[PDB]
Amino acid sequence: HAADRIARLPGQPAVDFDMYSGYITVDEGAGRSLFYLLQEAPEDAQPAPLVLWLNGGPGCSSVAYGASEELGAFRVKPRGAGLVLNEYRWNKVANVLFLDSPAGVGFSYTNTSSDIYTSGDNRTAHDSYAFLAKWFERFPHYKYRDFYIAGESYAGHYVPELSQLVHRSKNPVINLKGFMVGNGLIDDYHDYVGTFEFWWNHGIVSDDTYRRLKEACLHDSFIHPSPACDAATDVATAEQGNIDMYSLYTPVCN
Amino acid sequence: HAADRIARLPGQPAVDFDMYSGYITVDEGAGRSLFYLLQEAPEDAQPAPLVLWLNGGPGCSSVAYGASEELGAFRVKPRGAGLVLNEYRWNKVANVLFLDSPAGVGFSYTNTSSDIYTSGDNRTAHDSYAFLAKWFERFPHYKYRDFYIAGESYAGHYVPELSQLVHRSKNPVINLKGFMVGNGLIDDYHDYVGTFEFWWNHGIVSDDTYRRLKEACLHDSFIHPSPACDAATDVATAEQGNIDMYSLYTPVCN
Amino acid sequence: SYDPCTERYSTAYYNRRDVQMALHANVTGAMNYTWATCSDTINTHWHDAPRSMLPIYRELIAAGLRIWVFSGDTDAVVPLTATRYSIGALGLPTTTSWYPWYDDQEVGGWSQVYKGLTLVSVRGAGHEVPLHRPRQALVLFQYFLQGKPMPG
Amino acid sequence: SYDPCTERYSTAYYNRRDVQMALHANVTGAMNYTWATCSDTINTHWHDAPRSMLPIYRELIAAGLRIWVFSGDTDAVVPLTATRYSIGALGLPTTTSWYPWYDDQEVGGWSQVYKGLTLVSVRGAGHEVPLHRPRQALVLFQYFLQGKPMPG
Ligand SMILES: *[C@@H]1O[C@H](CO)[C@@H](O[C@@H]2O[C@H](CO)[C@@H](O)[C@H](O)[C@H]2NC(C)=O)[C@H](O[C@@H]2O[C@H](C)[C@@H](O)[C@@H](O)[C@@H]2O)[C@H]1NC(C)=O
Ligand SMILES: *[C@@H]1O[C@H](CO)[C@@H](O[C@@H]2O[C@H](CO)[C@@H](O)[C@H](O)[C@H]2NC(C)=O)[C@H](O[C@@H]2O[C@H](C)[C@@H](O)[C@@H](O)[C@@H]2O)[C@H]1NC(C)=O
Ligand SMILES: *[C@@H]1O[C@H](CO)[C@@H](O[C@@H]2O[C@H](CO)[C@@H](O)[C@H](O)[C@@H]2NC(C)=O)[C@H](O)[C@H]1NC(C)=O
Ligand SMILES: *[C@@H]1O[C@H](CO)[C@@H](O[C@@H]2O[C@H](CO)[C@@H](O)[C@H](O)[C@@H]2NC(C)=O)[C@H](O)[C@H]1NC(C)=O
Ligand SMILES: *[C@@H]1O[C@H](CO)[C@@H](O)[C@H](O)[C@@H]1NC(C)=O
Ligand SMILES: *[C@@H]1O[C@H](CO)[C@@H](O)[C@H](O)[C@@H]1NC(C)=O
Ligand SMILES: NC(=[NH2+])NCCC[C@H](N)C(=O)O
Ligand SMILES: NC(=[NH2+])NCCC[C@H](N)C(=O)O
Repeated sequence: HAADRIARLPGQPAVDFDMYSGYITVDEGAGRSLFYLLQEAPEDAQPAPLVLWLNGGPGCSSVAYGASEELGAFRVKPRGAGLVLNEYRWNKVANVLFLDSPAGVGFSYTNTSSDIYTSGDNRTAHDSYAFLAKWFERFPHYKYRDFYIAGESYAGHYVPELSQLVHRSKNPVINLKGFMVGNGLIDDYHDYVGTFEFWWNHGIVSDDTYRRLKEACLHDSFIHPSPACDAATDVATAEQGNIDMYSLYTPVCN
Repeated sequence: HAADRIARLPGQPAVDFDMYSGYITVDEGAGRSLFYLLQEAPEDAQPAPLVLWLNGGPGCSSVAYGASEELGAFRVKPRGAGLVLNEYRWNKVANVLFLDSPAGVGFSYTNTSSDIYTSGDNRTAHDSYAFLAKWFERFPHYKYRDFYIAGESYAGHYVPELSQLVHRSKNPVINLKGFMVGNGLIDDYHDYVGTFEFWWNHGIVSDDTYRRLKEACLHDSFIHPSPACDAATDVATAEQGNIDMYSLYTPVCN
Repeated sequence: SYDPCTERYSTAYYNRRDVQMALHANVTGAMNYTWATCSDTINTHWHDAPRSMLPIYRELIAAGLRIWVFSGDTDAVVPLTATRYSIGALGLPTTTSWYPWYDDQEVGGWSQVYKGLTLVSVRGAGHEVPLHRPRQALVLFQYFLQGKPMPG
Repeated sequence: SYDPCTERYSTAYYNRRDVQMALHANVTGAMNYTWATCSDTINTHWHDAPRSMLPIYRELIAAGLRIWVFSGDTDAVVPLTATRYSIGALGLPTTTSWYPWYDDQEVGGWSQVYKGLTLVSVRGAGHEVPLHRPRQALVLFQYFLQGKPMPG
């Protein structure tokens, strides 16, 4: 693991905690390797828990979001010219492990081009589990540490699924204590409903569109909507205009 | 009217438009006099329309809000030590007339102490109308000017009511062209409904409270709720905590 | 900038003899109290007030009067949804469906033009629209005055 | 401050040989593309995905695992209401009704503690809570780690 250690990133300021990154092969056959990044807590906070953080998409990188513009330790300067320290970084209190997943995302990769057209929850979960198990073998001092899993959005799927594997598995080196999900998928049907309601309640769609959304999408899945649902959806989208759907009252980027 | 003219207010900066204020007796018997404040548009914009603006409460002053911390021409410095010019003042384009009403509000007053315990829509409307009619006699050059009425909140009542008088009245010196209401009462029942819904949709009340509100308040009036409705209401209020109910995402004053 | 304490300044400022004097107010000294932003008593002693304003709307609409209703979308006191339902009940026809209106590069809010009445929301504004979104408030004012629908 | 363009910097920064090198990434030069924030293809070629996660929740809850769900209340992509209804369907009992949680002088958001799961909203935060409300996000993190309910 000593080998995954980062001396210093270009443009990085001076800090008082270690960081590590590298790969871990989760399917020797297919040649699937997932990239990780771990930012620890300063020594005097040690031994702290371990937290695996996951972004969603599906298809989005945990390094790019989680670690680079959310709770990670640094923030990227403009024009990607350096870093700046995030005062609110979660690694002020925990050892945070960022995972690019699945394979094909971020820096994670596959030797079997097909993989990228064939992703799914299941495989994603089994790969993450594998990754862990090995990961602990590479970082044996983490064995038995309190451990938690967390992420956003599509990770609403990831977290619980993976949490379930870990749990069923019964590996003892892994002390899973719980998890946490933010703004995440949970139940297609309810989420569809709450989704439209909130939209209408935030002045974003006409009364008709709203009604249409309820009619088009209710039997669909969030991730594989019907054509009807999509149509309803194209309209709403037009009614919303140019705002940032992820943060209603903040500005769009130029 | 030349007499209602303001030379300069203490702490006021230099400006290029005239302002006037004074009283107008609307019930010679009772001794009811309403205070007004008019901020005109700069000359080169003249002759512009006239706009009567009304705040609500009921019981709130149009001078204090409308004119002093909203669309009027100046903003009060801290500790009430002066004024500063509002770049977005509506009098950049219209002659704006701020009215304190009813009698007992702001600077408006009554010689019949009872008046203040006996206010209501009706009387408020008749008094406003009276006020106008006289007001025009004092500012004869405004006769026939395009005229509009507007206000917020409880003025949802005021505007339309008054607009209706004016209209039925048929006074010709008054060219009423329309009105505009912002965040205003319109229909008790619907407003009650939309109100709760939006609350629940903004994370402000528990699921139970919401249900309770629907049950307590639906047959009530906005201005004279039942005890049941009030009770439901006391709870909600507690669930909301210390935020600014008028602007959810901005800070409370210290 | 924003300052949530403005009511406090106003209170201070309008209670100066200086100022009242310059306003031609409280002429005699005969206004037997302190100037307050709202009248408590009045507020607690309100009498008549219909439950609906719709009938009046109908009448004025029928009169050809120009009618515009607006809403600050972060207000929780007389929230946007209350208005939507209320206008909704007039049952007017739609001329221009809910669409985003722009000011500059940003979306100022939304608008729906019915036959006889225009509805406008102001993105991000609280109860007092000209306090929270001054620039947007002014655009609204100019359009209204012109009888022209908000721009896209 | 807030800068809505951060994705753009990240993209620039992680595509430098400098950096990849310092990360021990793209060792060979054998990652035949540019580094992107999200994989398009992956995103458009997704396969299996259940409609509900509730059953799993039930299982883990039953396992004694600590479960916390949260929401940025100005997110429109996976809005607070979707979550409310979803959690609502588990049908858990309430231990601590919807109440405001504070951080400093301000309300950070709301929270409801059920038997087996804690729900928290973050006032004013967008989809990416730690981006929009960093300080609040951290408090949440510490509490969660402690297994203690948000403070009043
Ligand atoms: C996926 O594709 C890469 C291109 O083949 C592989 O890299 C080669 O691996 C060979 C086998 O062990 C070997 O002859 C060379 O080390 C190597 N060439 C380069 C420059 O990459 C990957 O094979 C893996 O890559 C690592 C360098 C190391 O773990 C290898 O030993 C390993 O098998 C393939 N990646 C996988 C299978 O995860
Ligand atoms: C309401 O109360 C005030 C206290 O009585 C009145 O002021 C007095 O009015 C008398 C009558 O015309 C008069 O002898 C004095 O001018 C006056 N004294 C003072 C110092 O106020 C108000 O009477 C009105 O106040 C104005 C000064 C003027 O319009 C009077 O002529 C007027 O009647 C009463 N205000 C009303 C009736 O609106
Ligand atoms: C009307 O003028 C008054 C003068 O400055 C003042 O009424 C005042 O009220 C205060 C006490 O209740 C007192 O401090 C002050 O001297 C005074 N006049 C008296 C002694 O009768 C008000 O500010 C003003 N009323 C308003 C604003 O309506
Ligand atoms: C892996 O390393 C590469 C080296 O700097 C680079 O892959 C690159 O892609 C570019 C063209 O498609 C090219 O400008 C560059 O020279 C290059 N290597 C070549 C010629 O094969 C990537 O940035 C990097 N891949 C990632 C980020 O996964
Ligand atoms: C879940 O994932 C493992 C890993 O690839 C496989 O055995 C199957 O995908 C499994 N379940 C399925 C797909 O039925
Ligand atoms: C409306 O208002 C005028 C003015 O005081 C009065 O004639 C009555 O209040 C009227 N209508 C009523 C109350 O029935
Ligand atoms: N503003 C955006 N485009 N954000 C994309 C981030 C969503 C992503 N799936 C996540 O895990 O957060
Ligand atoms: N933040 C407040 N307390 N605002 C009170 C203003 C409400 C008032 N009725 C109006 O006409 O605007």
